Amino acid sequence: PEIITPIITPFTKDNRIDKEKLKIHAENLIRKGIDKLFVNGTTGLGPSLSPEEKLENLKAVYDVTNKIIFQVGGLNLDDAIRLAKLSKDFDIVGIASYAPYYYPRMSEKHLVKYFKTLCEVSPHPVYLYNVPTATGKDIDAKVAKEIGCFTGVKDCIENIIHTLDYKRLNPNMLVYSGSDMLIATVASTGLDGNVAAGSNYLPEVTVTIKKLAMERKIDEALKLQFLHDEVIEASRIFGSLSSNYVLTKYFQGYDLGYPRPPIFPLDDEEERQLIKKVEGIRAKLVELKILKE
Amino acid sequence: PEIITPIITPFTKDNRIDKEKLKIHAENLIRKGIDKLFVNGTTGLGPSLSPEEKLENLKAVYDVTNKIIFQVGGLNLDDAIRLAKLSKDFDIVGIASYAPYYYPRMSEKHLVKYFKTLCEVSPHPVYLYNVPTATGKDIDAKVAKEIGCFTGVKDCIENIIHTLDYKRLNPNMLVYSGSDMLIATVASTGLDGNVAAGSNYLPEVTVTIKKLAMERKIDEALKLQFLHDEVIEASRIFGSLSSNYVLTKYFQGYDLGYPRPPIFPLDDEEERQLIKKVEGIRAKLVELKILKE
Amino acid sequence: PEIITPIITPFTKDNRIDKEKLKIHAENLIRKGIDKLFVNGTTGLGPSLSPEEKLENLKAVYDVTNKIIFQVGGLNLDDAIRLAKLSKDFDIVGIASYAPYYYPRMSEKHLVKYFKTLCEVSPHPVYLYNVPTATGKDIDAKVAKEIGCFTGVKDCIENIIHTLDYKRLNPNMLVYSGSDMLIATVASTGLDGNVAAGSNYLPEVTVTIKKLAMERKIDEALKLQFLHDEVIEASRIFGSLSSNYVLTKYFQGYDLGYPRPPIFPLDDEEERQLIKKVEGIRAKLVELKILKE
Amino acid sequence: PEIITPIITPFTKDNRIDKEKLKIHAENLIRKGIDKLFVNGTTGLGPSLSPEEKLENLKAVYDVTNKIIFQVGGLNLDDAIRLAKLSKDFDIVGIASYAPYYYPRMSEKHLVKYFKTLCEVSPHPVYLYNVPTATGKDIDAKVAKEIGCFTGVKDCIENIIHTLDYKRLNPNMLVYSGSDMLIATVASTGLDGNVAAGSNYLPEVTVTIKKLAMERKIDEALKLQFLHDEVIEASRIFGSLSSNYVLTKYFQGYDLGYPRPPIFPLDDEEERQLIKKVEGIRAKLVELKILKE
Repeated sequence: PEIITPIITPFTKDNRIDKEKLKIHAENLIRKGIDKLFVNGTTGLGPSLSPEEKLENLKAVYDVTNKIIFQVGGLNLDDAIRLAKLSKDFDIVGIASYAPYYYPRMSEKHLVKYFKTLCEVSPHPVYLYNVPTATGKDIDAKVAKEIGCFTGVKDCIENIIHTLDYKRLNPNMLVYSGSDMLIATVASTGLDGNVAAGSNYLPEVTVTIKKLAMERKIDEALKLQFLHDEVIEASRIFGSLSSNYVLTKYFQGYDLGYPRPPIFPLDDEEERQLIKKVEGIRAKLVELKILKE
Repeated sequence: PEIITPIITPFTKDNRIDKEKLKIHAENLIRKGIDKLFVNGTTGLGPSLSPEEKLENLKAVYDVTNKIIFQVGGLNLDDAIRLAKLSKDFDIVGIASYAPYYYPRMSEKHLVKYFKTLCEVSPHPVYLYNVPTATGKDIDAKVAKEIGCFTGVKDCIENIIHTLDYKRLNPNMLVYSGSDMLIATVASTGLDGNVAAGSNYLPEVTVTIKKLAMERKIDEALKLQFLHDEVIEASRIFGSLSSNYVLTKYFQGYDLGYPRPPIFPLDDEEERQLIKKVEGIRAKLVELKILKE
Repeated sequence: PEIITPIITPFTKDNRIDKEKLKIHAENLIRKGIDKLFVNGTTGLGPSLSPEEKLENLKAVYDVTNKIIFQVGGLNLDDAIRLAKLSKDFDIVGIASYAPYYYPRMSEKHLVKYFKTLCEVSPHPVYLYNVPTATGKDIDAKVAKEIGCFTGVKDCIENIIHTLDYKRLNPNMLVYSGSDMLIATVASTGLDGNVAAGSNYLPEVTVTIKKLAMERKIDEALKLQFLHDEVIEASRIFGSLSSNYVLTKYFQGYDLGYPRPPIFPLDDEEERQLIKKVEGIRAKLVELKILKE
Repeated sequence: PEIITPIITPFTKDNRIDKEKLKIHAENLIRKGIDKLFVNGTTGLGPSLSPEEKLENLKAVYDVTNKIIFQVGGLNLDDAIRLAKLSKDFDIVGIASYAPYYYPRMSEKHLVKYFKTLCEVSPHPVYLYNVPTATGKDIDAKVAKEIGCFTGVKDCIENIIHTLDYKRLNPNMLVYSGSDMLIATVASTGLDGNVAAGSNYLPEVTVTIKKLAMERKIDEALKLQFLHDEVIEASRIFGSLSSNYVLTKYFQGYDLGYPRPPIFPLDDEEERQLIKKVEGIRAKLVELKILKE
């Protein structure tokens, strides 16, 4: 199984993508053992990016690696089609789309047609990005089978029964969990990995949990998983999407600029309180020789 | 109380805003007694529109009437601020915004900051567009009071207790329901009206329910309201954002073009079945001298 | 429209129904204009009562009034049939049942069959007691119509659209809301009334909200309704089902013994704090001549 | 890890516990490799049982094994205290309780006092039976730690993150999942096993999945897990609690009498269709020598 980072998008003070800081971030992640980078996901504020900015993001990361899954979805299908087609020039793993978000009670037929339209035009394998909380609708294993053209799925529902059902109804499909808290479990139960937001800032930990579980050292894996869980929990106190910037600087030593408002940066008191919550975890991780001091 | 139409955005076959159809539609609504038009709401596919298209809609409708509430929200706060400021040269009722959509578990502190930022740059009164199912989070009567700068709220939660709570904690706020099914009830219980998607295709019915209820002919109001309820239910079978187009053409005579994929247009069979579902109600409505032939 | 009290069940110190306290409570409620009494409801801790105790409750209230709805349901259909048959010799308004509770995902077919069984043996009109949060399933206007034998429904779903749909699909059915917060609205919109727990301790308020709304004094109605809303909120702080005992003592003068554990009585600290939060509301209510000093 | 059966309660045609058919069933399960028997759970219609019947069940099963967890909760704490004490003269693994069901919005204070009381009087280890869908409330890892007297937890929430949290916050605690679909996964990820309703009728399947997983043949475990999943899904078509009787007869030979209405027994055509749905699976389990011809 794999650890895939849904890579953060760093913005400048001028609310433009900071390509320099992004390439630095990407190259650290690859050097620390991340298998692939998922570009323009939730964690990368994808829905906050214009079609042109989704492409800009791909180009900056592609300078670093071609191990990219390129998220192109949106509420203007023509733009999503144009991004799928433009990805022909890039030798990447695949493209991806969440379900059309916002609109409630969309018909299954219209959801199916949306995804099939993207497969029709795609020059690469197509991955399902299933984020039911964010989009308001689930594309479960049966609808995924009906759509019939997904090479893989990232399932962000917190219920591994749901995630396992993709593999049961679609045995050739690659199946990942979007949970940071299930890295140990996914690796130990036969699924293909995790698209883990927390690997932005502790890629060392996410990869080590996975290695330990693969080696059937389930107890060590779980004790490290539980330390990772505490960081995730601390990241949610002030909003995880904003907190992920602060944590990546704290743990990895470089900065990722700003988020895009209304994903607002943490203020200096929140930054201090957050670091307070993870100070001790860092020291334990250095002690354990997972982080350089 | 008032009926406010969250007006549909007609698109051309090539997925541009059809300004001529929009103006025809807006004038008909105004002529048929609709009080105000809510522009770039859910029903107008607001989240599907670029800032530039949101401005185009404002300009086209403003050519027809100044009785506009202008919805400007999105996931790029700079764009929302730019639209807010641009509205200064339009003599309209107000601006509005939904909460930042898509992203789950946003901090209340950031939600409050987002809305307060819009209030601070707004040259018109600001309305809260509370659509918790579409955006994933509620801005309830207490958070609204804490934001403190709303002139009104349109509440699309199906719970009239929630809606009355705005009036209770914010006595001077204008409070509307988003439910077509609660026109009779809203007008009877002291609320300020409904922002009703169904008034796109049956403005005569929505206005008439309101008037019957105001006249305290409650039995008459509910009878009409219940016929209007069945049209709403029919519109949901194939997807209501798409069906609203077919139903406007069917009941009002003129067509509104296409929606914007992935809100796909109803096919010929869906349209047949939808008309069959509402044929009877139409003849009933003409019998009652609510619709002409 | 009517006000119906889901009457509290007083228990002694050794955990028996205090028949004498129950009769005093029922007498007061009737004296102050409560139309009917709903016996063995949620608020009376019906689920915590043996069939023998459900019968004792009925016999005690029956000494006071024939304006009784006798709730008989449970998870042993033989007991519910037996209670239904025993009611034959009581001059009462009707019996009622909630859906079988606890068990998730019961088939609709089994749900319908439970209620039709009770209708078949019942010597009185049968009322649907729709408490979906408490039971785990909803019996909506469509299933009610499918069952076909309900004389009325009490709808404790907080969504008045849902409630109105019972009238729309079942025009001859009596339709009550279970919310203390919709007395004004129910009375204004043509529904049949409220089954209001808070009428246990402020019958005078609930009766007065209704008359005001009936007299089309909606603004006075809402100002009183909003006062009542705050008492309801206060009662939730430590648990409404327990708090309901303290507030009856406080507003109406007599105590109602204890609840049945694990519905524990409020300790003395909680009781102090609860009273603190309604003191002001009491003051105003005396000031408005609704309560006696 | 272990497999624990929440044992079905067989009823006679006149709705009394059929003690002899229970003993046959408990005997078969122990013979086929089940580790422990969970008595008076959901699957055994625990909540439909009076205190006397709950004890009847203990006694009958206790003639077969002492490997028993005795569920004793209900909505009268005195009855639950009495069953707990009565357990002193049986040499069993422990007693258990779900949270007080039906009543919504009970304070955490009162929930903690409910369980701590049971611990204060219990002569055996106390297990948490966490069934949030049935009771309407969750007793999560935090609340379970605050209570502080649980030897173990059975977690029926379908979210293994929530299940793992019990062990993270309570490392000495035995932690089971209530899901049949997570037998392979639970064993692979370091949890203590499954309380599986489906082991009533395919104990061979559930024990084998468990063994395959602890042998790190995850591929094989999952192939069998996925076959069992189809059976679980089949069982839900007509109501799983009633279908569990029909499937125990079909797969294991002996019948278990009747459920207790309103858990109604399947009718002849429902039994027909249910068998048609699990016919193929029975074959492949024979072909695999998991089931004898």
